[PDB]
Amino acid sequence: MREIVHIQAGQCGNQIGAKFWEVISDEHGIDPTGSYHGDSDLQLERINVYYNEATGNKYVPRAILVDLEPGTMDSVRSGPFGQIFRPDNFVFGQSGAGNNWAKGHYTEGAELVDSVLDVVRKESESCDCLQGFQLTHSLGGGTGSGMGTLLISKIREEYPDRIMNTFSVMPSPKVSDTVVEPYNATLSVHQLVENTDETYCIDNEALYDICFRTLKLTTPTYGDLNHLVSATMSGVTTCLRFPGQLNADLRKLAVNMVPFPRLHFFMPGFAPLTSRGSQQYRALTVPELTQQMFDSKNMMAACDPRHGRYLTVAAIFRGRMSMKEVDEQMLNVQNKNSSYFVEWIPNNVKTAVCDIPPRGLKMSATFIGNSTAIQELFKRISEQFTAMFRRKAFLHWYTGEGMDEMEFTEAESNMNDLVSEYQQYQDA
Amino acid sequence: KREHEREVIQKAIEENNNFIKMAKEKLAQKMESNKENREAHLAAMLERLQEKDKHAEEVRKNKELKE
Ligand SMILES: Nc1nc2c(ncn2[C@@H]2O[C@H](COP(=O)(O)OP(=O)(O)O)[C@@H](O)[C@H]2O)c(=O)[nH]1
Ligand SMILES: [Mg+2]
Repeated sequence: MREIVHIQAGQCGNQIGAKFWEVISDEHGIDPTGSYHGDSDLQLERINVYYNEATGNKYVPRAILVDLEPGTMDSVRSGPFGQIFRPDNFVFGQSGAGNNWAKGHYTEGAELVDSVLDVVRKESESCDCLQGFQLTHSLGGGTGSGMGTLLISKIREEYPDRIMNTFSVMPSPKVSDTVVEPYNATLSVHQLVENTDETYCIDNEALYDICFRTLKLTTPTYGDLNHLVSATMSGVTTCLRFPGQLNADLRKLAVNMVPFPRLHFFMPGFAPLTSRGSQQYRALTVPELTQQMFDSKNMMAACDPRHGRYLTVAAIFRGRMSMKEVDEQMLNVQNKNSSYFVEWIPNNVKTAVCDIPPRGLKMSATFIGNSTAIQELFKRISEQFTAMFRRKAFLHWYTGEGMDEMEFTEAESNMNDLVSEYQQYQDA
Repeated sequence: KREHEREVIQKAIEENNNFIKMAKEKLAQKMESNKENREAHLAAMLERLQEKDKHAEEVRKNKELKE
């Protein structure tokens, strides 16, 4: 299986989504025209995973852009790689979702969703062998969160044997738009637990902290946060995009990473951590990459890895380096810290190497972990949800769109089940 | 799930229509009760003045029937 269909929803979804296509396009040698101007053949070998060929010979991203507002999509279209997207893959309403999950999922989103599925079907039909879908969205707003999870439900109904994966941005009070973000996040998680196969948890708390503590940026913008996201995203999709042995498609990644169907929320990690523009001149040694990629301070989800156990780990090393030194360092980490890797999944750490480094670095490592420490992320959202929900505060925004309190109670309970299910395996 | 989604949007339409309905009806009862009360307050004033003309007729009557 080859083709992945990419969907980006809402302001956050479309902003990280645009950056993703920007970064991977440069790696595959594709320019704003859709014209290849690269040297290596490794660049084109698996280009069909993400790109359509339309005679030119031009490469068109298999990408559908979705919003309930036109704003951020006009931003994308007049942005750097804006011309590359298929204009018919732009699907927008006018009325917005007002950071309201109920509007995205039930009222405004319901009005727009069929048009999105027409574009999904049109893209799915040109595929030799569709692998499945990736979605970029946030959980804190209304469109990416409410409408994004509506879309996932409808995509699963029409394609139940395909893999569904998400890059899901979790909200934090540190970088926050509205007080209702915990409501929107809890309702979205409930969906994600049932209808995705694999979810990369991108924690805005973590991205903020990395920017503040490590990159010495005193006031991080979304741009700074998204630079970390696009690097992580390029990293986690390396094995899908380039010639390679393991985690080479979406189903094989799921089979190695997900021991129990509900526990499919991954903590990504990246090394070296770099800020935008400002370059680093000294390449990292393989021992340094390996130490940094496993460091809590390189994690994109604000969870302490020492507070849990790793179920499974995938590690991707990028650049020209010694594969023998990689195996040794990877083996050294596990042997040194063996109590943090569950002993009932043997050889639960898999490593891949790709020759092509990302732009502006000679060496990089990407970490994908399924840790039971992710539970800290869900506990945090749960705490914020309950603080409001016990006084039913802000609920009228949701009941006004037809929702009952019961739906909140159920979504909370399911998220608490997920928490305690993680705790079960951290002690087994 | 699709049936649940249909029910939520229907609930929302129903409650919005109920609010419009009930606001339309409370306003119409208020405008009616008010028109009636204003009218009864005026009818009573006019009646009091009617009884003054009736008393003035009767007083002029009482004058002429004395010589
Ligand atoms: N990391 C990141 N988070 C974002 C960005 N834009 C918005 N957010 C976060 O996304 C959430 C709000 O959702 P947003 O995508 O703006 O609303 P939507 O358009 O209705 O889906 C909040 O948690 C914001 O902190 C972005 O560009 N990057
Ligand atoms: Mg927003």
